[PDB]
Amino acid sequence: SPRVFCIGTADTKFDELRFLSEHVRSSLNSFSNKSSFKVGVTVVDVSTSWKETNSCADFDFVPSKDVLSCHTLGEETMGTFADTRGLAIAIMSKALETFLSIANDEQNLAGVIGLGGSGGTSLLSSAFRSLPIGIPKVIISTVASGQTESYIGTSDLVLFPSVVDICGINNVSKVVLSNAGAAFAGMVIGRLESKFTVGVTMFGVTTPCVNAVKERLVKEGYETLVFHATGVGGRAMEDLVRGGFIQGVLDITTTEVADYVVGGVMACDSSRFDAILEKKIPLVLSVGALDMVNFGPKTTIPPEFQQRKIHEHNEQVSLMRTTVGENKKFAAFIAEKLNKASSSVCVCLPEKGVSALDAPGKDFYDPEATSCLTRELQMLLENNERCQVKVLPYHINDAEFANALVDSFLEISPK
Amino acid sequence: SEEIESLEQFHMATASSLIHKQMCSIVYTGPLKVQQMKNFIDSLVASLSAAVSNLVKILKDKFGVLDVASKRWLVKPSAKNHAWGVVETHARKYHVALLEHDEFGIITCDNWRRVAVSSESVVYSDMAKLRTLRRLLKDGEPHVSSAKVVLVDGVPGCGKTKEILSRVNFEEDLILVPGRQAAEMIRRRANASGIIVATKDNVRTVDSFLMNYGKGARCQFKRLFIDEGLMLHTGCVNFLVEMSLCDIAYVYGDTQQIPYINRVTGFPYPAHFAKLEVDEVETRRTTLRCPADVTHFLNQRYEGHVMCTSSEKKSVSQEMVSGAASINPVSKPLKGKILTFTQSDKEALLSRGYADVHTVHEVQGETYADVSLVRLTPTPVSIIARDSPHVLVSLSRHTKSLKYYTVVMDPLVSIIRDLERVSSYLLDMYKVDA
Ligand SMILES: Nc1ncnc2c1ncn2[C@@H]1O[C@H](COP(=O)(O)OP(=O)(O)OP(O)(O)=S)[C@@H](O)[C@H]1O
Ligand SMILES: Nc1ncnc2c1ncn2[C@@H]1O[C@H](COP(=O)(O)OP(=O)(O)OP(O)(O)=S)[C@@H](O)[C@H]1O
Ligand SMILES: [Mg+2]
Ligand SMILES: [Mg+2]
Repeated sequence: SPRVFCIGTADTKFDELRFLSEHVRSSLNSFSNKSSFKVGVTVVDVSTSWKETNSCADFDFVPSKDVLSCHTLGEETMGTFADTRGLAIAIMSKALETFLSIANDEQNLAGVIGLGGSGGTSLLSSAFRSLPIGIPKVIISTVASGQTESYIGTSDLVLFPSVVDICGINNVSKVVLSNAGAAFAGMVIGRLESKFTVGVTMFGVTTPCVNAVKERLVKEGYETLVFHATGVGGRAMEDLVRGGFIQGVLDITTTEVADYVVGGVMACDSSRFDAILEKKIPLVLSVGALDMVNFGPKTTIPPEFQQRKIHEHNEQVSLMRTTVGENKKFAAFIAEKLNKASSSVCVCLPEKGVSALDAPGKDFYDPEATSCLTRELQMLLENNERCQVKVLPYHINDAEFANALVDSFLEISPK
Repeated sequence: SEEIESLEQFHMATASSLIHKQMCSIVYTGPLKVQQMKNFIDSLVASLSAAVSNLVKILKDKFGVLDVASKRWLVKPSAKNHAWGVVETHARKYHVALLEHDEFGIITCDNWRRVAVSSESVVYSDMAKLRTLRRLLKDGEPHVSSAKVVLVDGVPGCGKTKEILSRVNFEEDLILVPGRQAAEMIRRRANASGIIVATKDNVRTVDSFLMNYGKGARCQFKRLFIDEGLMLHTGCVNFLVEMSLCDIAYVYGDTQQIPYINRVTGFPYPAHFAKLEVDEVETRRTTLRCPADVTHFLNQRYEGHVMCTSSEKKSVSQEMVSGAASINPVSKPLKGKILTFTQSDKEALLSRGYADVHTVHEVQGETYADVSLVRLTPTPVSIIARDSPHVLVSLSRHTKSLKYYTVVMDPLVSIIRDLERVSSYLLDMYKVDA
C-alpha cells in the first residue's frame, strides 16, 4: 500500500508543513480519479529544538523524537561543526535517512517531499538523495536559486524555489506550495499508475576516442551513457552502477585521478572505481587525459604550481601538464584499486599519447611520461590474475585504439 | 648560585653573536623526530635572537633602560629583577649579560654606559634550555629515544589526569606537565589521601625539567607521563622522552586544550612538524564529567563523536546584567565556584567582597559541581571567542551547573543560548553506560 511522507521542521514551519501535506493529500486523490490504490500521507517532524509537536491536523504523524530514536550515531556525523544547530541538523539528517531507509524496506515508499530554508534543505536533501533514482524527491527551498550541488549531488532531487522566505501562509507561498505539492502528487500517481548499457568517461581532449567507441558500441547493439570527467561525472557513473543502471564500463578518461593526487578542481574521491569492482561488472580502463590536472584561471593556480607547464584553455579554466613522477602516483592509485578485483578487468594503454594535447607536435606531448605510466601499470598489476594489461601501438584518439578498447570489452563481456 | 656559572657561554657574549636575521631558509635533515628536535632548538634560538635584537633596537633609538652612571632609569621597566639584558659599553658595543641585583638595583661595571631589559629578559629560560639541549647534541645531532611512546588523544573530563594519577608509580616514574599551576594541582590531588607521594622530584613543570636537567634530583625514570603533551612543540616531547631515560612514555593530549602555537614571528613550523610521531595512538571520547549539553558542544570541536556517562542533560544558562555594579555579594550571591576570564575582572569581584575567585586559566584541569562565570568588562575581550581554548575550558569544569553573568553580548552568550534550545532527545544520544 503506497505511502508518501511530507517532512519538515514543525517547530518553525508547522503551518506551511500542514498546508503542503494538506495540498498533497488532496492532489493525490484528485489526480488518481482513475482510482485504484489509495496513497497514504504521513507527516514527519524533523525539528531539532526542544519544542514539541504532537500532531498535524488529522494526519498520521511522526514526532521529532521518534525519528531520532530509530537512529544510532555514525561516522557521517563524527567530524567537527561550526555551531550547535549545525550538528543537531546533521544528526537529524542521518536519523531521517535511517527512518526513510526502514520505510522504503518494510513499507511501500512512493515518494518524499519537504520544505525548508538553507538548514532545512540541507537536512532533507541528504536524506532524500539516499533513496533510489526514480522515487519522487521534492523540496520547496529558499536556496534552490544558487549553488545546489551540495543538495542535489548526482540524484534526481528536485528543488522548487520558494520565491520568498518561508514564513507563514501568504498569497505568495500559497501558490508556490500549491504548485510544488501538486507536482509531487503528479509524480507519485504517474509512477504508481504505470538493452545492456555501457558507461563511458570523457573529456574534450579524448572526444575523438569516445565518439568512435560510442558509435562502435551502438553498432554492437549497446546503449551508452557518456560522463564528462569533471569529478562529478565519475561519481555520477558509479552511483548509477550501484543503482543497477549500468552493466559495463569503458573508463577511457581517468583524468579525475590526476586532480585527486595533485589537488585539482575536477577531482574524484578516494572511492573511485570501488562501485564498479564491487558490482563485478566488466571493466575496460585506460589513461585518457591523465596528462593534465584541472585549475583555472591562472591566478587561482596554487603558488607551488605556477612554475609548472600551464595551458590556458580559456579564461575560467587552465590545464597543468602532469610530470613523470606524478604519473607513477596515478598508477599506484589505479592499481591499488584494480588489485582488489574479483572479476575480469582489462587495462588498455595507448603508447603514442593520452590526449589531444599529449600528441606528437602538441603542447602537452611527453612520451617520457606516457612511457612511465605504462611501465608502472604493467608492473603493479603483473601479479593480478583478474587483470590483463594491453599496451597498444597507438594514440588514444586513433580510430584503431577506440576499436581496440571495444574488442577488449567484448572479450570480457561476450555477446 | 652556581647556575649563573652554567650559563657563562652567554655572559658578555656580543648581542650580534646571538642574533640570526634568517631562520626561514633553514632546511632540516634526518628522521622526522630528529628534524622536530632540531626545529625545537631553533625555535629557542629564534626566540632568543628576537629578544636580544629588540633590546639592541631599543638602545639604538616593560622595555626598560638604565643609566649606569646615575644608577637611575631613563625608562623604568614594568617587571623587576630581570635575569638578563643587553649592555651598551662606552665604546657603544652591545653584549648580552646575566644580571645580578643588590639593595640599589642592578650591579654594574665601570665600562657599562646603559643597560636594557624587557619582558623577555625577565627570565633566562631560553638560554637555560639552549644550554641543556645543546649539551645533548653531538655536532647538532640529537639522540632519539628507543622508548615506546603511547599517545592518548582525549577530551575534557575523559580522565587524562585521572589515569595518570591512577597508573603512575610515584617511586619510579615521572610526571611532566606544562605550567606550575597544573604541576601544583597534580601534586595536590596525588597527595590528597594524606601522604606525600608527589614531590618536586617526580612531578615537574616542563620548563623546570629542561632548565635544571643535571642540577641533581634524579634523572632516570622507568615511565614518563606527560599531561597535556599537545601543548608543546613536538621536538620538545621527543627531548623529554629521551631525557627522562624512560622505557615507555604516555603522552596524554587534547587537541583543543590550548594546542601548541608557534608564536615566534616568521618562524617556520610546518604541518608535518606539528604532528607528534608515536608508536601507538589511543583515543578517549567519553567524558566522565560533562553534562549532555556541554557534550554536544564538545562534539563540534573534536574529530570523532564525544559521549558522556553523566545523567545531566541541560546545565547551562546565562544572564545579561544591566548595571555592572549590580553584581555584588549582597545584591546577587553567586553559587559555587566563581570564575572570570580576566585578572581585572577577578580583582574587581574580589574587592566587591566575593570569596575565592579565580580566572578560567587558573583552574585548568579542575572540576566543580557548580560554576558562576562572570564578565564585567564591556570592552573587547579577545580570549572570549567561539573557538577560544578558554571558552572550551570555561564550559567544561562543572558536573552539575554553569551560569554565565555578563554585561555584554559575546560568542559565549550565543553558545549557551543555542545549547539551551537543542532537543533533549537528541542530547540523550550521547549517553553511555560506563
Ligand atoms: N540552537 C539550536 N539547537 C538545535 N536545533 C536548533 C537550534 N536552533 C534552531 N534549531 C532548529 O533547526 C531547525 C531549522 O531552523 P530553521 O529556522 O527552520 O532554519 P531554516 O529556515 O530551515 O534555514 P535558515 O538557516 O533559517 S535560512 C528547526 O527545527 C530549529 O528549531
Ligand atoms: N574531587 C573529585 N571527586 C569526585 N570526582 C572527581 C573529583 N575530581 C575530579 N573528578 C572526576 O574525574 C573525572 C576526570 O577528571 P580529570 O582526569 O581530571 O579530567 P581530565 O580528563 O584531565 O580533563 P581536563 O584536564 O579537566 S580538560 C571527571 O569525571 C571528574 O568529575
Ligand atoms: Mg565531532
Ligand atoms: Mg587534566
